[PDB]
Amino acid sequence: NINKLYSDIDPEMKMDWNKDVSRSLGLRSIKNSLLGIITTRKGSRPFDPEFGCDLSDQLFENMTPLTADTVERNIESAVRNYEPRIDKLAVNVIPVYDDYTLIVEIRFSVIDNPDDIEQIKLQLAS
Amino acid sequence: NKLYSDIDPEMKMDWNKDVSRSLGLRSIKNSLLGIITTRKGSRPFDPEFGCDLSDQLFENMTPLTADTVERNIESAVRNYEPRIDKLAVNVIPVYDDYTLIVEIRFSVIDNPDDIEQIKLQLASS
Repeated sequence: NINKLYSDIDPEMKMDWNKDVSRSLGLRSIKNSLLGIITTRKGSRPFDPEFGCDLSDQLFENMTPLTADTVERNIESAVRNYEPRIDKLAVNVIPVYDDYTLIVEIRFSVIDNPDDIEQIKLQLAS
Repeated sequence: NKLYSDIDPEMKMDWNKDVSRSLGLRSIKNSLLGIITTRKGSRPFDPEFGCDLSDQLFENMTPLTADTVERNIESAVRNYEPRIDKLAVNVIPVYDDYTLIVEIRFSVIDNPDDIEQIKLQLASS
């Protein structure tokens, strides 16, 4: 019926088959959370008018060498406010003037594994 | 005047933990809304992200739609919000509007006793 498993004595032979699954699920949910934070217009969500980022169309139509830094601070504060699972955080915005776009490069670490640097890279328009 | 209660480990208090828990709950509810209102397959970096809530789903609404949507939402939440412990999704159809009442009761991993909830209306595009 069943071949019995000798688990009466089992110290260092302990296995955890959920480590990589729960860690990689955590990372996936964090990246999707980041995308939702960045792509939601701040003030558009009535249950939380503070949620999201301020990325108006004038910010893309009138691009200056300060746009990158202001968008960097905006995104950084939004992520600190709405994704507490991120430990180390660094946002770099590249203004692509010829097509009026912004490259958002987010390098971060997860609270559980603050050593590994994960990264996402998006391109925003209007 | 001496308030040395923090000296004993049993009498140790941190009055900022409830604040951090509140901020975490707000971020969880916002993540939930993101998951519920994103069409599954529409996100290129993760085609598994979101829910199956289509114009066909809202237009061809039957008394089985509720259970279908409850299961779909439960699966999306289990797959994309691991901070949620206990989870119950109750969907009530509004046929004359082609809309859905979605109630989500859940607990947070850090303290699984307290039951939180959101309640939202969903419609087609």
